Amino acid sequence: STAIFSDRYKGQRVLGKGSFGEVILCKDKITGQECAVKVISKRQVKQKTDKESLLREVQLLKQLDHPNIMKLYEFFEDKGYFYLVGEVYTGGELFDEIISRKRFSEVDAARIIRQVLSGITYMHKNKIVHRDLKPENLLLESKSKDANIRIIDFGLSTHFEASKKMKDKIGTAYYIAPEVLHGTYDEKCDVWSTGVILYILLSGCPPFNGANEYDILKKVEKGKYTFELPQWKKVSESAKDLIRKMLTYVPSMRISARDALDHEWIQTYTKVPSLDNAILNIRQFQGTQKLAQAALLYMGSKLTSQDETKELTAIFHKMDKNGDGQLDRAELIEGYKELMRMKGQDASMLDASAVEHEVDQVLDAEYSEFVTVAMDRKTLLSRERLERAFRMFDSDNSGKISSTELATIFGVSDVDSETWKSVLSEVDKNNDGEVDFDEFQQMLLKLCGN
Ligand SMILES: COc1ccc(-c2nn(CC3CCNCC3)c3ncnc(N)c23)cc1C
Repeated sequence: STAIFSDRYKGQRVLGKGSFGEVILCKDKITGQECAVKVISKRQVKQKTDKESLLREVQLLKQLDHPNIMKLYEFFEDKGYFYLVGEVYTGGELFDEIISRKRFSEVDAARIIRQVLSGITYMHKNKIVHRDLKPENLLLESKSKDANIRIIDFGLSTHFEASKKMKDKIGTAYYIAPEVLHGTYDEKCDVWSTGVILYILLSGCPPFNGANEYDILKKVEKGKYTFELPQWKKVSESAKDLIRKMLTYVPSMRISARDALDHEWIQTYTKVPSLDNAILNIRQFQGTQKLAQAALLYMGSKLTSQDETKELTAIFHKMDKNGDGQLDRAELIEGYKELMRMKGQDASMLDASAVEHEVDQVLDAEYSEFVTVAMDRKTLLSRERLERAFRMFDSDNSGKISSTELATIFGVSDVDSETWKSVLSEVDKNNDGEVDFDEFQQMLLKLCGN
C-alpha cells in the first residue's frame, strides 16, 4: 500500500549534488526506465510546510507538462527521506556548454532566454514560483546541438529551507531578487533572476558583483547597475531595454514573464556579430565558481572522512569480539551499515544490496586496511575534481594561481582574507605571490584543521 522507493528502483550511479540533496541515476526494476532521483534528507533539510501542503504541490507538479520544465514522475517518503523521481537529462549545465562554443551572439542569447521565459510563464500560470533560478538550475536535455533547456527545482523552495552553508550556496547571491531578501515576494522574483542571467549572457559579468557573498547582496539590495562595461557597445538597445524592465526594482512595476516573451528583443532575435568578450568573461566566471565550489567540497570531504574513519574504526573495534584485529565480510557489512544509520550522507547507498557492493569493491582493492581504502574511495572523488578544477581555472597552463586570483577564489568561497594569507605563510614562508596546485591543496588542508 504505502509503496517503498527501493522496491521499485535500483541506484545505478551518482549524477551529482543539487539543492536540498544528492541526485542518483536510478532504474525501474521491472520496466528498465532510467530516472534521476533527488534524495532529500529530512534530518539535514527542514520543511517549511506541513505534509499535506507538500503532497498537494507534488500532485500538481506530476500533472504539469512543458518542454522547458523537468518532468516529475513520482514521489516517495520514508522514515528519513523524500525521493523525487524525474526525467534524466544528459546535456549538463547550460553555462558549461556555452563556454565550449567558438562563437555566441544575441541570437543564441535570445533563443536561450525565450526558452527560460516560456518555462517560467507556464509555471506562473499554475501558481508555482521558483525563487532560486540560476544557471546551475538550467540543464540541457541531451548532448545535441539544438538541445532544449530544462529548468530544474521549480516549487521546492516553497517547501524546503535553503542551506546556510557556503558549499551549498555558491552562486546564489548574484541571482536572488531584492524582495526575496526582505521577505515579501511573489512570482516576479523569477523575472528578476532571469534578467540577471540575460545580463550575464550578453556581458559575461554579473550586474551585481562584489568580493564576497555579503558584498554582492548589498549591491542587489540597493538595486543599481550599469551597462558601462565596454562589451555593451556591441549589444542592441532593445536587449538592454528588456534587461531594464526585468531588473526593475519595485516588483509590481517589473515586467511579467508573459510580457517579456512579447518584447521586441525576443521577437526580433528568435528568427549579428559574435560576443567574443562575453564568452571570455563567462569562461573566466565559470572557472572561478567551479574552483571555489570544488575547494569547499574538498574541505568538507576531508572533515567528513576524518569523522567517519574514526567512527568506523570504533565500530569495527567493538565488533572485533575476538580482539584479533580482523573481521569477516559479514561483520564488516554490519559495521559499515551501522556507520550508515548514524550518518545521513550516503544517498548512493540507500539500500542493503548497495552496501554489499561497495564493501566488495573495497575488499577487491584486517579492518584497519579496509577502513583506509573505504574512505580514500570517498575523498579521492572530490580530490581528483579539485585538481581538475584547478587545471580548468589555470587557462594559460602556467601551473600557478596568483595572489589576486586566490583573493577572488577565497572571496567567492567566503574564506576570510587574513585567515588564508596566514595559512599560505605556514605552507611557504618565502612564497612570491603565487601557488602551484600542491601548495593550494596544502592551504585548503590547513583551512579545515588538517
Ligand atoms: C526536484 O527534482 C529534481 C531536481 C533536480 C534533478 C536533477 N539534478 N541533477 C543534478 C545536476 C548535477 C550538476 N549540477 C546541475 C544538476 C540532474 N541531472 C540530470 N537530470 C536531472 N533530472 C537532475 C532531478 C530531480 C528529480
